[PDB]
Amino acid sequence: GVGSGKIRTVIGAVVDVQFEQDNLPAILNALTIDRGEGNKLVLEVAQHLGENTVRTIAMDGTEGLVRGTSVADTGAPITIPVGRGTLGRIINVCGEPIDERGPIEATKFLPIHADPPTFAEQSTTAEVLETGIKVVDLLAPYARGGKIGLFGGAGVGKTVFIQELINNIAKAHGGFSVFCGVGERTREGNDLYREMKETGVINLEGESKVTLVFGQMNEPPGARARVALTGLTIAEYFRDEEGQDVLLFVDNIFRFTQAGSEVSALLGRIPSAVGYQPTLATDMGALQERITTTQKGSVTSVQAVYVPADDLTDPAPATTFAHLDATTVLSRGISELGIYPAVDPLDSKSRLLDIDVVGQEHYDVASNVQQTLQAYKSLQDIIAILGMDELSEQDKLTVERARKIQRFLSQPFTVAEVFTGIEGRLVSLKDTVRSFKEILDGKHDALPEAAFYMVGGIEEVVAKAEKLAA
Amino acid sequence: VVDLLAPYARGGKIGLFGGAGVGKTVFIQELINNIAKAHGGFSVFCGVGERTREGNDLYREMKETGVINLEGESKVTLVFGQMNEPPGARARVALTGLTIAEYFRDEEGQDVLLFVDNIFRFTQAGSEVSALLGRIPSAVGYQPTLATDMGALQERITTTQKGSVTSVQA
Amino acid sequence: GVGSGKIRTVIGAVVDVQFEQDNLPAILNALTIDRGEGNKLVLEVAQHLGENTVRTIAMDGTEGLVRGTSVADTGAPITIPVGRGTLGRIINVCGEPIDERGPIEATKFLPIHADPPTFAEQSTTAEVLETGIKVVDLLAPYARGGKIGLFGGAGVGKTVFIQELINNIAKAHGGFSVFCGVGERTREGNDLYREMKETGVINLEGESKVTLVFGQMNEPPGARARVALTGLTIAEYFRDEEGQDVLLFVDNIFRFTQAGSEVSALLGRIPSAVGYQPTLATDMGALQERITTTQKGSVTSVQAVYVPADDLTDPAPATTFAHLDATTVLSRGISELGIYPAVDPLDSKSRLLDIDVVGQEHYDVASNVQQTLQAYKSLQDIIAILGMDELSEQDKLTVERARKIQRFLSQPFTVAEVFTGIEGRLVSLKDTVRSFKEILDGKHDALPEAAFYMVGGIEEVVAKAEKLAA
Amino acid sequence: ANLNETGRVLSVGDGIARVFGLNNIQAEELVEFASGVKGMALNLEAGQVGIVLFGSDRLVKEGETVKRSGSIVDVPVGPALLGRVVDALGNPIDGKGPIETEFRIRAQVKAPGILPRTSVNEPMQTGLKAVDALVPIGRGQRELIIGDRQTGKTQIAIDTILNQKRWNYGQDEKKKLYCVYVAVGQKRSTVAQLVQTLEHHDALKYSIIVAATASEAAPLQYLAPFTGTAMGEWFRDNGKGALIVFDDLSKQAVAYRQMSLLLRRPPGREAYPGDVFYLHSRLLERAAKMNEREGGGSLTALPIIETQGGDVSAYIPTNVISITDGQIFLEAELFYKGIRPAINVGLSVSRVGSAAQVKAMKQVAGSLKLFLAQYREVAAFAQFGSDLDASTKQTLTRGERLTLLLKQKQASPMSSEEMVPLIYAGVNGYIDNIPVKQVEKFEAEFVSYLHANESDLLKDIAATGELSKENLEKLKSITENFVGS
Amino acid sequence: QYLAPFTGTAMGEWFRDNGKGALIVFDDLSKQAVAYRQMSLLLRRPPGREAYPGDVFYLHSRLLERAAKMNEREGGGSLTALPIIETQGGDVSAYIPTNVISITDGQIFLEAELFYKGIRPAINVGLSVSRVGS
Amino acid sequence: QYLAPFTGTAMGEWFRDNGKGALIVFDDLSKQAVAYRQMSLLLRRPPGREAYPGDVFYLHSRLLERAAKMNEREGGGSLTALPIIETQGGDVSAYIPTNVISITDGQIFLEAELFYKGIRPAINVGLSVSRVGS
Amino acid sequence: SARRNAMDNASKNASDMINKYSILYNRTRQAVITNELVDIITGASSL
Amino acid sequence: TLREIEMRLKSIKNIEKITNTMKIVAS
Ligand SMILES: Nc1ncnc2c1ncn2[C@@H]1O[C@H](COP(=O)(O)OP(=O)(O)OP(=O)(O)O)[C@@H](O)[C@H]1O
Ligand SMILES: Nc1ncnc2c1ncn2[C@@H]1O[C@H](COP(=O)(O)OP(=O)(O)O)[C@@H](O)[C@H]1O
Ligand SMILES: Nc1ncnc2c1ncn2[C@@H]1O[C@H](COP(=O)(O)OP(=O)(O)O)[C@@H](O)[C@H]1O
Ligand SMILES: [Mg+2]
Ligand SMILES: [Mg+2]
Ligand SMILES: [Mg+2]
Repeated sequence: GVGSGKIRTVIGAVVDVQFEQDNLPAILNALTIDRGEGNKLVLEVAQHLGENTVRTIAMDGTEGLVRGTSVADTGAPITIPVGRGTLGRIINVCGEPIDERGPIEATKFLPIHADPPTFAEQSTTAEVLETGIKVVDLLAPYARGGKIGLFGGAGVGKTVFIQELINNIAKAHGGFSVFCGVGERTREGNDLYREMKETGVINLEGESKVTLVFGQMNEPPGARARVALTGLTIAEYFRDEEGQDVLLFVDNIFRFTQAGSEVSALLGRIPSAVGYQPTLATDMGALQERITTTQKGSVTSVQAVYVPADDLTDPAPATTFAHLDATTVLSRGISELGIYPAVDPLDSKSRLLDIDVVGQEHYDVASNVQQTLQAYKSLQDIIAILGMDELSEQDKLTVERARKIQRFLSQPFTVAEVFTGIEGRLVSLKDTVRSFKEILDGKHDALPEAAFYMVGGIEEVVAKAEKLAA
Repeated sequence: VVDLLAPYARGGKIGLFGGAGVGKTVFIQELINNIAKAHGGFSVFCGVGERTREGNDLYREMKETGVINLEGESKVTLVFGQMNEPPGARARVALTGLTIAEYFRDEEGQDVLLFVDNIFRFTQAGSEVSALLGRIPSAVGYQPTLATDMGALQERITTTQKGSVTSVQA
Repeated sequence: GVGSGKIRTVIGAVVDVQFEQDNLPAILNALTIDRGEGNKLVLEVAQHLGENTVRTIAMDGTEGLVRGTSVADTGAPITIPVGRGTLGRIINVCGEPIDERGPIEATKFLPIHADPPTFAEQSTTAEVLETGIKVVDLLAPYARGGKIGLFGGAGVGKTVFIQELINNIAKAHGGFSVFCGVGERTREGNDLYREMKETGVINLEGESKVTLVFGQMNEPPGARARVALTGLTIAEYFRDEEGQDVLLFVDNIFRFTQAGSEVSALLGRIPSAVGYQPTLATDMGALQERITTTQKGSVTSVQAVYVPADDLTDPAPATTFAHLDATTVLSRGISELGIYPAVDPLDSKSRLLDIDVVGQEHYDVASNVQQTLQAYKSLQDIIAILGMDELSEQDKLTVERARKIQRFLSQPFTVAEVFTGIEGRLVSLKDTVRSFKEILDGKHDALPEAAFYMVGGIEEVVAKAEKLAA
Repeated sequence: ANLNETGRVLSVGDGIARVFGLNNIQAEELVEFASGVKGMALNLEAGQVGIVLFGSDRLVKEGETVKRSGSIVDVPVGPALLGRVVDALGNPIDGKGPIETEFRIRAQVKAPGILPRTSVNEPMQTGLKAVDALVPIGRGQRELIIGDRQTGKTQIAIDTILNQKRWNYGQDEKKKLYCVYVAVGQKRSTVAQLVQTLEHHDALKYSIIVAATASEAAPLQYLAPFTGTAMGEWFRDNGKGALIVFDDLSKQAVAYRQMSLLLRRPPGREAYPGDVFYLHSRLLERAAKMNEREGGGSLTALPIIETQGGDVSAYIPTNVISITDGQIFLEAELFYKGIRPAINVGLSVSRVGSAAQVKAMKQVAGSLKLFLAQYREVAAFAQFGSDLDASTKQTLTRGERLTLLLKQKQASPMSSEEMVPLIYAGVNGYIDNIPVKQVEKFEAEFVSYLHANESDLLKDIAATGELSKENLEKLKSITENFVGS
Repeated sequence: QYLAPFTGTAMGEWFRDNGKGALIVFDDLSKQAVAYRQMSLLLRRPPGREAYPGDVFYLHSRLLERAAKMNEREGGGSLTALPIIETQGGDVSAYIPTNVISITDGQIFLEAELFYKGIRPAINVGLSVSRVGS
Repeated sequence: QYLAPFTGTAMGEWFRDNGKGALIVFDDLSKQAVAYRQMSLLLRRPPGREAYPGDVFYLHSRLLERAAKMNEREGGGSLTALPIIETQGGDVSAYIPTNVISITDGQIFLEAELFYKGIRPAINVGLSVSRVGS
Repeated sequence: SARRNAMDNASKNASDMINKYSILYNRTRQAVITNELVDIITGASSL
Repeated sequence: TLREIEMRLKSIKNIEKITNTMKIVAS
């Protein structure tokens, strides 16, 4: 029943609206407070306090609100324009364009809240995605149509890692893509939006390929908590109605959980551990289960996850581990050495590390690399106290190999041309399999350990060895 | 070893350490038989929030060692409050078994033994009851009534001119 | 306005008084409850609770109050007598002399609450104040007309440090001084009061120089949280109306902040971090900002600041460092080694350690001493485990010098004749500087570490080395 | 009688004033009591209004009539505020006459969107050689200054303000930069001394100081960064370049904790309110470089976060580090080692500064930072890994000279033409012969003589700023002539 | 999620009563405690350590005690429970671990240090014990 | 337990007012602050360090301050106090000890390290000190 | 015969460092449990 | 701090592993 309701109280980002009897809007609805121009205020029904009073969460700033103003009920959740006309547009959580390039062409509309697919319609996909990074497509290969997570704290190389995966996959992948930004820097969206206009993914002359739905960190916590549900609706429309394999890069998914904690306090909830909300796993589960591959279409998602203060025991990233098919933990200690990407070669795991998916060859190659790096990490004390002279003849060679491996794990990304000046290098998947065996066997146990820094492939390590020797 | 290095206090408190699988249940069954024949007093064993399997295995291990015979008369009484019982029960079971030991002390005039296992789950059960009553939890989420609830059990364990109650608490 | 109200409720040190309409006393006013014969019971309005009722804080014990007793409004804050007649007297928090030598005669009467000096009359005097202490006049030189703080846990010697500056500076300083005892031992004022009448600062048969205000640990929170505003009001009259340089010794200023936490629970405040009150930076700022050198006169304050459980991250000391021009941190581990004063040379800082104040000659030595003492305590792990013999040839010589400097920093104070027996020692500023140049260089590197213990300059080191050589 | 534009006070306590009435009041609307004390209405409750005080609660009684202002909290902006010391509200406190106002901008302004932004390329030379070479800052970038107590956080920000004096003499607008210093929680004497220090170098007449001392009410300390940002946002929207230093945000969150906990707003982690991250998120995001169609101006924000014992894992800093475009960590342990400023290069990093760094320095600083990236590893172990190996000992006599060369005295910004010769003598390792005691004095007059020797070698950088291959042949001719001194 | 271990036990309890054998694996109880804690803090029930309610121990106690070896008088069946606890950095001193460990009849600790070493499954032999494993 | 030190002080305070000499031994104030914290947390008063209320220092402050030597005008009697504080692992940097140490006129430390060694009483001479004992 | 004297004292000085860093860990854990629960009790009993 | 205590423990507790296994090796 579309009608009118009046404001009873406005506290921060939480506004309660008083309605008349038998006109009460349902929960998770959209309420509009009319400001004369566009981009008017929207409210999200959260609770039914009783006495025909509803407690909502603001989707924008609450300054200027006056108690008593009329509030319209759309009788439906925040419905966004979905379809192939959303490609190459910059849209907010409300479903409105902010690139001032005109209205959004679409026909069918879908709400942002929807029940996740049932257990009977789940699809089991064990398919490897060829990324182009050596350490990625070896130890922890990514799963196409799955959920990939990037971890580590602030300054370990999470956003740059995403801008690298866009350059490699968004053109090799045939289906469309949706890049939703949850509570991140605005300039990083602009620095990424320009690359979209030059990569060929986004063009103003021809119809683009990717959709950009950004909810920056300057927007109130009511917008950051539901903006991930907006970009997800666009991906599901390409999965259910278009039947295409879709890429869903999320950055950052931690802000979705954080924004739920900034509102839960004002909504009168007893704070859980580390000041988090009681609805921790459920609110995350109500978003991570919708991002899955069904039998109609497939949705691949690379979700960067911020780790507060490099603490993996924090409740926010620890709950994300159970939802992901492949994890890529970025350690800060690896970044301090100058090794990029700072992918932890032992903590980064994958579900596709099986002989039934890639074979016995790949599984055995990655097994000896970790055992080598674990044996090398087991001798960290001796090398720093007893030197290199006081070691057995067997683990000495492994130490000489592990130093070459972990320096060969570093790869100059295509986006890392401004950080190192080194031109970006891209390798295939099976080229890395034979490249590491020639390092594990001893075929290339004569090349220096400094010739593996910032090189792609084994045939390029020798090319640098001839120049440095002269 | 006991009566030389760490002698037990008549009407006092003795802390029993060591994990399970080292011979703790046999040590208790020995004190039941000894004191009942060395001084002539009965023993009381109260199970404060322990497993039901351990209660069944100990009850069956007491009927084969001789301390309890159903065709005759036993030496020790058993008061078990398992883990499947709410925190209200597990916080009063120690007060239940102690009362029986005070009867043999004041009315019968004997030196009684009170075995508590475990005494830490007598405190933990009190902290769960305290959380249900809503009283503000003290340090490390314990009860504000921590020295009193513990004192409400130990102060009743002492020596009188009529009898005495010795307590061996794991 | 002068009316009369009645007491409604009494909780702890907080008493609520109910008035009629239009007769409500303003905030920070003074109320009076008449015991009659013992004395008078003073209250201070803290907040308006509504319903013609105010909430006050009792300046004395609330024991014996009965609901229904009438309270009169003085229409003014706690007015105290100020002027030349306060010199050589002992006053409580209310303004009444507790030295039972007769009433204090004065003409002007100022309230204890007053607005702090504005930005217009702020002074920028960066002048050095010679103290005679080697650790002070070298590493963290005090700023005359500035603010000095003494940190450290219980028992390190914050109170002992003060009475040295009272015996050393206050006599050479011709201006007046004020010592307001805030929440400390009563005997420490009694054993000090006799020392002021034998030194010459206080003479009951003549004219004195210092004023004494005391609110000790036997005083309720209302008196322990307002006694610092009484002794400071007197110092501002000597500064802004007589234009004299005034010394303000505070001990202990932590009790002012602490007592506010004992009543904040009863004033209906949500407890802040570590059980403190939200109004922590403001209530402290409304007292530490009144202690500043204005265009009229100059006020030099040396405040002892207690540190709860050796925790400098505690909310009480952490907000105090910002109000201090020079800090002299005392450490507990230093006092366990026998080094007095326990001035931590790596945490005591000052705004006068610049080349624009003391020059390059003093700054080079101070920057060289702190670098040597840092190199010794940064390798403390290797020394404590592998031993001193497992070091390099230079890092074993630096340790030798640092152990000499660390003990040469120790200095026998004038009041330290009762705890050590060694005569009092006062070392000049320039005499201390060159004494470290003859320790950092190859000079006097043959003398042991016991030759620098309880010594005042090298001129007394050789005097001990003369006994050592024989 | 009328309670739509006015209202009577129900209760006032500790800066919190609950007023009955004000039926038509906006959220965050400035109000005026009958005693001259201002205030804004944060939480509009049902039947009462929660108003914080911009002053003292001494002059307000129960039943005091409260007039409205009918406007959200706005602050005066414009070029007529350059060289004035003001409070958080905008009222002058330096006493040098009233404030002439061009226009007014709200204190709570949403940060500009994606499209009006552009990638940052304009440099912002702080004057510090350890900053501009290792952690360059672009115009519109967010570079955090995080450190422990009294490690040089404030002095680094001053060196950036004092350095921008050589560009306010000319006429080029693309190089102009107006500074803003927002004192939050400090004492009256410190800020007043800071003003004279900026007036001692003619750095005041182009900088605006927003003073929110410790004695003032917590709403004033809370609003001072936002109002200071809006006063610097005027330059951004008009094509000019601006710079603002938040000193600091670690004490602003303490003031925001008071307004929340005294308005009975539910606390969160570490007694801080839930939206303590949104307090800083919408603040730093308002600093960016905009399109030429939107003016082409840029506002750069330098936030300061004081840690506790180097704890970078505390609540407040972890939020700020996650917002800024990098941080400059100042470790108190490296301050006594001699390294001043005590910049722990192993943790401080810039992101979009590499393309904003000067081309004349990027030609010599791109590799320079990675020499210390190796040096911190080898220099930390020369007696622990006790193996006297002269194989890779060359890095030890190389880094110890350049890390000692990165020293810089307080309030001494070195120009771009004054830093490029020193770096080239460090990356090549041609000053390893001079001891560690004369290198600090070698630099003292290695810059001064180059002016008298070749004053035409600095006028080119003053116009071009780029050193080509021709000067590389000249730098080699300049190097060998002064190696014997 | 809070009712699943109980309804799963009762469905596996039918085999125990009829003299048959049954096995049940709770995967996992560490994510069940956060579910009960979520509904308890919203039901205005006073929290305890780590926001977990007071009856958080009574939750896992009456759940695992239902697994036992029955006498031949009641069929002679047996229900075996295999609970799973996801710790945080090997923290065996946290609340939920302390609850379950103090109830179960031994534990099999899995340390990730031996998993990267190659030994899979990474079974910490040194401290993983079984009580009635004799 | 909270009132016993105050009344015992008042019982020994009669000798102090009548020009006599009295001595009182608090054994111990460490367990008194536990009883005071009990009635404090049951009175809904907010906790602080180690869950103790903010006025836990004012509890002992006004207690020990009643023990001193009075002037010659009021007889000259004196009351000496011997408070006792139990630590945990030799933690002198704890809350309650730092409060009592900041009240008492010195302390006599007793480290258990020298106690089992044989040195009894194990008086840590390097940490025990009297102030007005000159 | 002198390496042991530098490796035996390196074992009794390490054990004297483990104890002081094992008590401190129990102190810090005891401080985390309280200062986090107090932060919850404050937020929960705020209503 | 808390984060580094257990990290600093694992170093010192495993340094004990080295020194104690170099007293008998020298024998
Ligand atoms: N680059 C530098 N070279 C030499 N001295 C410096 C340098 N930076 C700072 N100092 C000195 O260090 C002292 C402390 O610096 P500063 O005042 O910046 O501390 P801070 O970081 O602001 O910390 P706080 O705000 O707590 O005082 C100053 O007195 C200053 O003289
Ligand atoms: N592939 C890479 N090569 C070189 N440097 C990198 C790389 N990835 C990240 N960095 C460095 O890490 C810093 C921060 O990385 P960023 O992607 O912002 O991490 P996050 O987004 O997780 O905070 C940047 O300043 C950059 O210099
Ligand atoms: N500068 C000093 N020289 C010698 N002994 C000192 C010094 N400072 C403190 N002490 C010793 O410390 C003890 C108590 O110090 P005190 O100043 O009372 O601590 P607090 O500052 O906590 O009051 C005294 O007994 C005294 O012997
Ligand atoms: Mg990022
Ligand atoms: Mg003292
Ligand atoms: Mg500063």
